Amino acid sequence: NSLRGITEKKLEKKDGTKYIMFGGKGGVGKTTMSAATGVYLAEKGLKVVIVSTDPAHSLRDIFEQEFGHEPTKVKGYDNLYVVEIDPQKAMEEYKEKLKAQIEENPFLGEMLEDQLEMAALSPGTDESAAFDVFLKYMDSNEFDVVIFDTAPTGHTLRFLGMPEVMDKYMTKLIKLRKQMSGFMKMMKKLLPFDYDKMLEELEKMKERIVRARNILSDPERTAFRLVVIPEEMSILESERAMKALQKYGIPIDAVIVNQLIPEDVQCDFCRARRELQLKRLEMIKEKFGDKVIAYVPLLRTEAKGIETLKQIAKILY
Amino acid sequence: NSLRGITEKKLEKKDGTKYIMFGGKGGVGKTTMSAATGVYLAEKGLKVVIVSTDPAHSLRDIFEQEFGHEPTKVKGYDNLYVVEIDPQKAMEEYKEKLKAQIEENPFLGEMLEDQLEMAALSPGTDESAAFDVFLKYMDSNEFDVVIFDTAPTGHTLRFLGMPEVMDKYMTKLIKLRKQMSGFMKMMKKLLPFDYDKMLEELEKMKERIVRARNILSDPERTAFRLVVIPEEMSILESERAMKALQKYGIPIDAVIVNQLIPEDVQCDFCRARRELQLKRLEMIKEKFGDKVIAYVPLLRTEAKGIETLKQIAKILY
Amino acid sequence: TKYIMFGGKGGVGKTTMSAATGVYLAEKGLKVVIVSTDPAHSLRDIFEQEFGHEPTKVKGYDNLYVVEIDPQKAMEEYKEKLKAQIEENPFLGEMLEDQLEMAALSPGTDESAAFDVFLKYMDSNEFDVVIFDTAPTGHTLRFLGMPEVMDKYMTKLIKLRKQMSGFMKMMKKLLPFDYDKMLEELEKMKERIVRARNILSDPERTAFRLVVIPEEMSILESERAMKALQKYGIPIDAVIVNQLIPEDVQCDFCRARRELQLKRLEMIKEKFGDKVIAYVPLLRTEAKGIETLKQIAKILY
Amino acid sequence: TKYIMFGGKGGVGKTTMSAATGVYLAEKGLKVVIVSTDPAHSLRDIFEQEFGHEPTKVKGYDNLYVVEIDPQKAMEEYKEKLKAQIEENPFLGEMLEDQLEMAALSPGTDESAAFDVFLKYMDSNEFDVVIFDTAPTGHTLRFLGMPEVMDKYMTKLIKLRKQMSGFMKMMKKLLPFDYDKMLEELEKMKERIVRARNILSDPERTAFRLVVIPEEMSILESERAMKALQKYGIPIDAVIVNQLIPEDVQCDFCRARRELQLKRLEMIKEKFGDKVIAYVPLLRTEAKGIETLKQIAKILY
Ligand SMILES: Nc1ncnc2c1ncn2[C@@H]1O[C@H](COP(=O)(O)OP(=O)(O)O)[C@@H](O)[C@H]1O
Ligand SMILES: Nc1ncnc2c1ncn2[C@@H]1O[C@H](COP(=O)(O)OP(=O)(O)O)[C@@H](O)[C@H]1O
Ligand SMILES: Nc1ncnc2c1ncn2[C@@H]1O[C@H](COP(=O)(O)OP(=O)(O)O)[C@@H](O)[C@H]1O
Ligand SMILES: Nc1ncnc2c1ncn2[C@@H]1O[C@H](COP(=O)(O)OP(=O)(O)O)[C@@H](O)[C@H]1O
Ligand SMILES: [Mg+2]
Ligand SMILES: [Mg+2]
Ligand SMILES: [Mg+2]
Ligand SMILES: [Mg+2]
Ligand SMILES: [Zn+2]
Ligand SMILES: [Zn+2]
Repeated sequence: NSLRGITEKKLEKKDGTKYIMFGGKGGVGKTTMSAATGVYLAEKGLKVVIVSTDPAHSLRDIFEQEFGHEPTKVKGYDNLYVVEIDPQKAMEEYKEKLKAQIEENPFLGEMLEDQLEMAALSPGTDESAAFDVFLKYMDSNEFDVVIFDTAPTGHTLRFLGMPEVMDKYMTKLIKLRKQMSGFMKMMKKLLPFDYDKMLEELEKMKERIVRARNILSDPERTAFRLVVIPEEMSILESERAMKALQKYGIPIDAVIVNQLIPEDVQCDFCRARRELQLKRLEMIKEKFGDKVIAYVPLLRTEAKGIETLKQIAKILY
Repeated sequence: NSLRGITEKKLEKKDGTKYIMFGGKGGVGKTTMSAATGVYLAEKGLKVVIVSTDPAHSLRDIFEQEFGHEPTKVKGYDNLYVVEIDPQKAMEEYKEKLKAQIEENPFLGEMLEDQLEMAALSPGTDESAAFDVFLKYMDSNEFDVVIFDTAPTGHTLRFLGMPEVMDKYMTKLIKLRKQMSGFMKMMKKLLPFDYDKMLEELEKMKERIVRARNILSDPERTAFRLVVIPEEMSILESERAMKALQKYGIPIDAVIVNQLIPEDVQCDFCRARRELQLKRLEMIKEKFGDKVIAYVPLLRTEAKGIETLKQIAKILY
Repeated sequence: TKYIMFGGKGGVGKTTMSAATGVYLAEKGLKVVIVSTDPAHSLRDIFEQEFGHEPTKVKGYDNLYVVEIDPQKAMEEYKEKLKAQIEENPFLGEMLEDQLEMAALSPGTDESAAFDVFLKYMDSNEFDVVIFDTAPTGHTLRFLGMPEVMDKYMTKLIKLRKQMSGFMKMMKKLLPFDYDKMLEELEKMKERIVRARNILSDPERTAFRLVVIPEEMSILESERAMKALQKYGIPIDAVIVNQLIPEDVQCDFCRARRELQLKRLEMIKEKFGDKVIAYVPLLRTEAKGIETLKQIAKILY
Repeated sequence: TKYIMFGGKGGVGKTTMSAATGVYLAEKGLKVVIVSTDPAHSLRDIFEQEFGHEPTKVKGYDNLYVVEIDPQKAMEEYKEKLKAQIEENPFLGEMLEDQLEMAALSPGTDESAAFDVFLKYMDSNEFDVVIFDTAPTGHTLRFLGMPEVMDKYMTKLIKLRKQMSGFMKMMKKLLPFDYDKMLEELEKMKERIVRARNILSDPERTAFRLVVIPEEMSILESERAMKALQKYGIPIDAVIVNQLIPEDVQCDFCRARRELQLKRLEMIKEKFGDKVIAYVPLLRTEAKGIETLKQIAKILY
């Protein structure tokens, strides 16, 4: 319940799309918290999207409904949407589209299609298509609140520090073009017989990233939430990640301790395990104590159905 | 204990480096199983490396010792090594090295350094440096067994399907060079006054990936292990991943069910939870039944110290 | 602006006829320029006055100008500016300068700078009449047939850009992270050459004059050249027979030579008979001074 | 292989002297070629026989060959091959062909193809003596000063490649996933031009001959050209005064003209006096037939 108030406060200011994003180690339940917050926010009439760059398609399993690239309404909710990212499917569509253009020339076309196939099969495309859709929804509106289940770290978010580098490189390209512009004219006269485009795209990207950065670094719009478990791994990790997000100047309004073993436990096993969870809980209330901390228990049931989802919802709110 | 025999069998054939790689959902304990298998294999005199593309640096937390990029001996073991990947640190080193070269020219150098800064800050570099080191150790020897804690999926391993695409594109480039080679000569005569390199690098990469693919698709060298939990998420996920690895023709010798609640449990909580874990266990013995299945319990202690590590070791062996 | 241009074999006196026509047109108040792509700088010898690249008034004439082309000088002149502008990168400036020197020393630059100034004055006004002493042939003027080739190649580049434009964006989103310029320059050149071609193919604006000698070489040559100029659709209003031995001659030598010149004159009045033929004699004096120039002027007019 | 090359103003008879020297050298058993970059195809008119690009025997001489340069033809010839080879991509072939036509029509191709065949025969053997009727000047021959510029630019490219080589690999590992060729061609050209320059600057191999007329134009011109050739360190073994009016002349016309020719002859024996001067008269007949050719031959030898 401890989180509700903070959320409510976040919603009002800076009218427009509000962003919420959960982060934490693998497991640890951030996809879970995302789905739950989506359901809760969708309970009040609100138009909320949950975007997921998960290739494992976790939201498919949690919701039990398949989701395409385009936003899909979920579970009879008129107002709740989820965006699943498949770079491969997209890629097939782009291939159809390209093939359509290349009819006049097969050789040019088979070549370009090959280059694309290689591009898609390259190691960067997951994270970079993730990037593309992220920017698409940072620039977007028509969604009252956006929940990123893309799992952020300072290291995944390192692209936020680019615009300055882009500035330096751009001024370099401008100096260069000024030096060159004279020479190429004399070559164009003595022996007759791209930059503006590179600068266009560079500047465009610079502005997109700068906007996104300004939105993310601003509360009243974006809320970063850490989710953790009472175990040293997730605690230390999320601490470091918190420090990197700090380096990007990002607000973290809340930490969520998850899968807590309930206070009623009897057999020695869960006795020991909960002793440990209490030690780690003191560790958490030490390191993360300056932040709002929420607690969710370890459910008797596995957390799957919308019922368990609404349950967790009320547990956080 | 059920896994030991299979491992032993894997070690003997195809003398050279033997590869073992664990995969599964976030959490689920694959870094854990990796560390444990590393310890176990290091117990018999064997030279074993555990490489981790984890930016969260899990092995630092589990072992409690810091690891650099170059292989580092761990915990008094003369024979046990772990490789942690930091792309950023590397990047700083590359920057020092570049700056050293650019002294004659600052403008060229500041530009190139800018391009690199942008490269490193780009969304692909984590996964692609992961790729680079992966290939480095596929091509490598002097390590008796290599354990990849890089978390593989069919989708991360999609780069294995490239060599054919590279073949098509290469033959395209050859046809092209044959068509061009005539023309450029007449231009070189009528109006006086890269390919071999592109083909060199393309072919080189093609052979590296082909070698790696052939090694990974071959038992007696590489063993892919899935680790799962008695929960629908990890089960379905690891099933799909198993199918993609199947598409790349990869052997999966073993599935490891982890964090099992021990058979002695009393209070109703763990009663319900273990009932569920049994249902999911039947689900597992159904889907994954054609594979060797190993069981590890949920430890009273959090799994951190080398003692818990050796414990889990004997539990699997 | 009216354009007059003389052509013919080496020697044969087209630089001479150019100078003379310049003087004659400058006699009536008219502003006339004689541009010369001669690296030989023949106009320097004929006029006796030195001429720079920029149009220079000649021989006390307020209205008569001539332009001499030196490519080397222009190159070197630009180099200084280049130095001033690219200080950093310092290495780049030296490379670019090297490319420039390599360019200037290349075999194309004479003819192509000739081309550049030609187009400069085809596009120009403020000169009532322009006289080109650049020596035209159909082969020198072959650049006039370009604009159609430029069209084909341009449409090729457009089809190409339309084919590429889709691919590049998709590549960009899959892997984040010149044509318009090439087409700009190509189209600009196409329009300059089309304009020039249209002016040159049009009388009331441009007059092409052939100059010849009563010898088979120049006759046959200028005939072929006439046929190429024909292929570009160019008017040739006049043929000028030059260095004719005057009708008063006595010793057997010039008797024989003038007999030959008469045979070749019938050859000329045969081949070139369909156009105006003018006759200039072989002057007792070498043709140098402005006096001989005005003399030849009145001889043609 | 020995090289002989004539130079001088338009007219002035260097094509003539070339043909004559060719005949004379072909009289003694010798294998001699006369190559001509004349688009005017003067040798076609002088010899009366047509000549293709490949060396053609002339006038029943087993040993006398001449090479006429037509660039257009060569281009067109290659186009067919290009078509046969690039079928797919079909679009590419049309673009490349367009670039080819655009190249051939460009103002540089005459002089630069002249250059190409020049280097072809400088590198060549199997011809005992080669006579270049391409009309040399220091300005035409300015390409000889390149190899040093090529050196500077090459070392620039090497420093550059060393600076880049480190960066590119690191970029490659950070983001997976021409010079040697440029240096190959640059160095090759540098060696060809250096060889040619060394041969041309060396007597016992190459003889540069200037031809002039007793008129201030050709005299001053060929003097300056002589000074440029001097700047490239070239031997000029002989000056040939041509079209001299014979000493038997009577009527006042040729009296005056030959007076002038004598003044200019003293000018020549002044400026060019330090080198061998040869004299050829103005022939009663136009110089065309092989008979007049052999005549001039004996006149020079
Ligand atoms: N409060 C909870 N009670 C019980 N199980 C939970 C709870 N929160 C999360 N889980 C379980 O933890 C597992 C990992 O959570 P998930 O959000 O899918 O991982 P990730 O955060 O890495 O995407 C899921 O199988 C989920 O069912
Ligand atoms: N047998 C086990 N008993 C108790 N805890 C375990 C066991 N195996 C794994 N864990 C815990 O599960 C968490 C996730 O495991 P880890 O391997 O770090 O995740 P990943 O596989 O995603 O790298 C770790 O904190 C680890 O301590
Ligand atoms: N009508 C003429 N009478 C006498 N000499 C002439 C006459 N026309 C030209 N010449 C001479 O012929 C030579 C070459 O003429 P020029 O016009 O310089 O050649 P080009 O036309 O090739 O430039 C000059 O020395 C000039 O003095
Ligand atoms: N010695 C000579 N006697 C008579 N006519 C000559 C003599 N030398 C050259 N000519 C004539 O002068 C004209 C031009 O000479 P040519 O050699 O063709 O010029 P270029 O040397 O510029 O090619 C030709 O028509 C030729 O007949
Ligand atoms: Mg998730
Ligand atoms: Mg891990
Ligand atoms: Mg002239
Ligand atoms: Mg000639
Ligand atoms: Zn219990
Ligand atoms: Zn007489």
